[PDB]
Amino acid sequence: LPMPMRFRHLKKTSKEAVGVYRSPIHGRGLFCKRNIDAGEMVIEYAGIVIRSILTDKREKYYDSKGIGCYMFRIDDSEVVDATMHGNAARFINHSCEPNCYSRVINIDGQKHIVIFAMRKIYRGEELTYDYKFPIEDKLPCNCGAKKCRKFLN
Amino acid sequence: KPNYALKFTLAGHTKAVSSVKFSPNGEWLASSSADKLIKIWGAYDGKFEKTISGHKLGISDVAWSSDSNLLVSASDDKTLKIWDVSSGKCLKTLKGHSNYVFCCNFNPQSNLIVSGSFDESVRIWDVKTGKCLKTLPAHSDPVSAVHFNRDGSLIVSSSYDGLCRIWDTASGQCLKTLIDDDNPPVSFVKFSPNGKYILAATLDNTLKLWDYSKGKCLKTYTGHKNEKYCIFANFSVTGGKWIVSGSEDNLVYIWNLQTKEIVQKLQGHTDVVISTACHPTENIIASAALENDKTIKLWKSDC
Amino acid sequence: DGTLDCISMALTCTFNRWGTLLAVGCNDGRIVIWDFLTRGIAKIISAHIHPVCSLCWSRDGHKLVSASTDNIVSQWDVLSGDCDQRFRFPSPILKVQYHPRDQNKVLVCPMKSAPVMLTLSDSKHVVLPVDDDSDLNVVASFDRRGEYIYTGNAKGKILVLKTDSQDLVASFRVTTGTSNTTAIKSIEFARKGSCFLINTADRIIRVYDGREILTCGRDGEPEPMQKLQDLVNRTPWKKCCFSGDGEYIVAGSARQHALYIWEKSIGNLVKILHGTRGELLLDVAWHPVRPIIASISSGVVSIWAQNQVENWSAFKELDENVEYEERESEFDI
Repeated sequence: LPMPMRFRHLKKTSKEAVGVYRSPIHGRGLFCKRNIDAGEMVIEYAGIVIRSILTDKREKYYDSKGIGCYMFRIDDSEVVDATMHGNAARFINHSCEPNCYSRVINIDGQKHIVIFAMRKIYRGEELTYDYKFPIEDKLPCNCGAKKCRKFLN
Repeated sequence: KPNYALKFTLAGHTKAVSSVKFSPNGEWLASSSADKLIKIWGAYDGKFEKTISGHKLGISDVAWSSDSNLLVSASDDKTLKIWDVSSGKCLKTLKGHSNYVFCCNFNPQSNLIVSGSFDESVRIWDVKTGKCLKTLPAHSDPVSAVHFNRDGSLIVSSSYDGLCRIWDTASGQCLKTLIDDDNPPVSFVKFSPNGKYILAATLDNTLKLWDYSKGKCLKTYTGHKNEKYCIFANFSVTGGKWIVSGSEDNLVYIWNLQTKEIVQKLQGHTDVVISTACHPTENIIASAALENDKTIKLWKSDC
Repeated sequence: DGTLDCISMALTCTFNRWGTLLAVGCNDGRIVIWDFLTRGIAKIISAHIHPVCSLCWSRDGHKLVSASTDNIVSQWDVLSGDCDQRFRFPSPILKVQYHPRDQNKVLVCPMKSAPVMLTLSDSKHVVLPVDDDSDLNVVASFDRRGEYIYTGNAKGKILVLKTDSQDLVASFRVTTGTSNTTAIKSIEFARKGSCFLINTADRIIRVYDGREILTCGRDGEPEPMQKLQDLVNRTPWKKCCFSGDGEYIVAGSARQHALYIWEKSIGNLVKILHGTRGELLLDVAWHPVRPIIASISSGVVSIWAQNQVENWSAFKELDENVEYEERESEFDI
């Protein structure tokens, strides 16, 4: 099916496909409300599409406001910043064993970061993907996976 | 400007008073405390009417019925209790809050109850069956104050997490969330008499009147001291339009409603003036202080 | 979308004036007045031994007219539940209807006889005229203000009388398209405005504006505001009703126990609600001031509400990505 048609279908079904609940991973997180097949569109990380050069000026801005940064790198040139304006995708925890995966798609010239399902996800499951955060010097992970790196970084 | 003078001093609660409320007819004064006791007193002579017990732990809030016939008591025993004010009978005991219940209020038609607890969830309750009809994960911190609008269509909620959230009654819909560029712990909240504004106290010696239709703070009130305890605030309307509140400096502050300027400072309390109540009909203000005072003082002015 | 276990044998329901209470008849012949807010029964009235098939609230809401299957009509005070008045007729009553602007008056559509308008103050009755004198099945209804009476026969003939004089103020026969008549199943009006609807045996709902019938005069050709049907299944309609505002119309497919929802101006189908495939749809009503719809099927009532985007979606919520508009001094100090 066409990536535009699939994206329209995803934006139509997103509000009733997933939910946010109290999470045993941490705080609140994204849970599955209807069995999601593999590779299908789970959710867009929708937000403010900005250029990369403006990230820091925003980040420091949030650093001046004590508001956490909700930014995902679209590519070397664009970023979806969801700190001030976003969607439910801001509540997707991470797991070392993800049933989901992030991919950038091009619809009518604009890039969309869509989390798709790495596998057939069933109702009730908490949605998690690989943030692929670079190794820092340390955030402990509680994803519960047996392969868990003990640290995102 | 008001000239409130002390007329009657009331006391008897063995522990720290948590709330004092004037009956809507202005006939009685209900005083709750952490001593598991409620005290009805005469609202014009300071005559101790009676004591109503039955709650198992400290009482954090009590609220009158509109017909001056019922009183809801929210106690630290995780329970509410609806009482007939005339007989003192525990008509109902509301169970279901998983932690300390701190505030409670009737609907404008007195047939429904809103309740906030330490469980950080607001429960919505029947009166005639005492049944919990709704329960909402309202805040990320224990709820401080809940209150109805003029008609019962909206429920305002405050909590220690600094959020003031307006919710739909028929659906539990979180209508609005008022933010003031920071996270000031909101210890009290209530609607305006016209239902157009909202008075919320934050634990930084600050009171804020917001417009509901605008969602923005209209007026601010300072000069008092309130940073830890749930200090109540009331609208003085029987005389001039004022804002009356307690303060951690043993004072009873009275600001002008419009000009936001202090119009009176009632002194005579020895402890933190923990609870306040404005008479519905007369220029009478009941100011109850904490355990180092354990006294309730009636103040009467001429305007 | 939400049912009630506390009532049984649901047969007919009716909203109060403000959509706060619901009086439902039961097979035992009891009135169960159930409340929406407390979500509980407010009253139980021993109306008849016979089930109740017609129920209407008073404008003040303090009176309810009920019709048993024993041809027994009775008025009851909602606070007390007493039988204020009681009457009986031949040709068992099909429907009752309080007059919207005079609760003393009430119209009654019987089975085989003409509808008659009675008063409660005086136990009198005015037999409304019949065009063809041989319909034997004429539904009738007050308009929104109770100023005119709309009577539709089994032969598609439609008479508009004035409520006081019973004089023929308008008339026209509806068509099956080609040249034939159709049994007028029911006449409904809007609580707001002047648009009204007709359910007919052709399974086609016809929406008109009463002013156009009044200006059409007697024996004219008034066209409908709208024509509404299930072009896919060609399903009959056991019961239909407007929305509270009058811009949405619902029909109950008792054939497949579904609910069709169209608009008024455009007339396009808003939506469809599917019930239990095993349930036989009987009664349909809309909340007068809410997007709430009550359904009675196999003695069980179901509730269908409609909520907004919030109750969890209220940062500033947006739907689609927003390109940031950079300024001239966007990088300036």
